Amino acid sequence: FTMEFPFDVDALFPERITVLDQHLRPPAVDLQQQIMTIIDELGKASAKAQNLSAPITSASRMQSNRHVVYILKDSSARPAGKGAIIGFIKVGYKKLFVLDDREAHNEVEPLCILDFYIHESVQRHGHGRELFQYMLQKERVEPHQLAIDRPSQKLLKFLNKHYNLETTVPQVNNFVIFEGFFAHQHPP
Amino acid sequence: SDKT
Ligand SMILES: *SCCNC(=O)CCNC(=O)[C@H](O)C(C)(C)COP(=O)(O)OP(=O)(O)OC[C@H]1O[C@@H](n2cnc3c(N)ncnc32)[C@H](O)[C@@H]1OP(=O)(O)O
Repeated sequence: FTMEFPFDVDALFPERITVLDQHLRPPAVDLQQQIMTIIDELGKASAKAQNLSAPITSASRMQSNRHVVYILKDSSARPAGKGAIIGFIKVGYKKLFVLDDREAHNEVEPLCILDFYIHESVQRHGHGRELFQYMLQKERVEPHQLAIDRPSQKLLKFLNKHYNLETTVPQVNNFVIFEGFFAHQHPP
Repeated sequence: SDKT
């Protein structure tokens, strides 16, 4: 994944952030396969960045799940003149059982952050925050209401910096939640 | 979790 593709990304994705679900509908010569290729490459790049041995995001996985992907295109002009993709965030609701600090197991169904990647060359340029903000607005969720699948330390630093999030009770299910998640807690 |  280099950000660029052998087709015109700006024609494919007219909006700065494009939101796609299991149907992978092109915004309105196979445009859908262009989208599938972008997702495949993004997923492989994210996996490599997180030291995973295989992708957790792919076109086929999008088609077989109830996840939603937000894709950020590059709003600058590129020399090759066919646009570029910066990165993505993938979310989905999941049923979980989580332990609080009062010994209770709580059945919950929060929005979860499932994958999140910005191309290495343009990390720390604010793109991650932009994408995260757009997702929060569209999903109508606040950051402390989220669960995250096995977050990287980079993401924990990001969330503390931008949203003052602090992790709360550790779980046995590979998800992380933050202070404010439970009804008796208060967000930052 | 898909990461496990
Ligand atoms: S759970 C999977 C999360 N994905 C990854 O870990 C994949 C690799 N990283 C990325 O794709 C991006 O770096 C993520 C984590 C998605 C964040 O996006 P951006 O890099 O675009 O973030 P912003 O520029 O909006 O915010 C910058 C702040 O984010 C934290 N951070 C970014 N990169 C790092 C690294 N390498 N190490 C520690 N923290 C990092 C920091 O809080 C950074 O703020 P600083 O003041 O620069 O430290």
